[PDB]
Amino acid sequence: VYIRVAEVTGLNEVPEIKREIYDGNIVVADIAFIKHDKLTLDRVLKDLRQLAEDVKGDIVGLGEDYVIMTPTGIKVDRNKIRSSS
Amino acid sequence: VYIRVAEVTGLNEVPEIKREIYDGNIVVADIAFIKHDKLTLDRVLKDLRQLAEDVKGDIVGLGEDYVIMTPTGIKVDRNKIRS
Repeated sequence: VYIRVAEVTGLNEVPEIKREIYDGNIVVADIAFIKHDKLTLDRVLKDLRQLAEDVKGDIVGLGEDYVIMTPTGIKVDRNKIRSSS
Repeated sequence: VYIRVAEVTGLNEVPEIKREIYDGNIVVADIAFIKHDKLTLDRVLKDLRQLAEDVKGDIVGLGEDYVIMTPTGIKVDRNKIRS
């Protein structure tokens, strides 16, 4: 397993993200660039959500600008680590 | 293996980050809180870099606000997926 970072600027990064997930790797995708091209953003996120369903993987937003995508059998624990105090 | 996000406000989240890494889990740490308090940042980073070395995991910046930390056996491929 490795983690790879994607700089998502349009629909042309989706096929390589799919390939990494199918390879059992984790992708953290930067969507900052297309946050204001909502049509393009919606299509990408539709594709990446369908991918997660197709592989029984997970997909979780990370702040405003990133999405974390995991392959089969790797989940995101949604309870954050916070101050012990 | 799972991934867990950490909200790193100070020195008090480092013990739990270490526990997750030792356990074989991945941590994505949001360091935006302490990014501009460079002494605190260097203390936290020294601790997390030492942990990465110790377990032969990895640690790499994700843009400005985040650090991705990986356990033994898991690397971060620094070549990005780009157009």
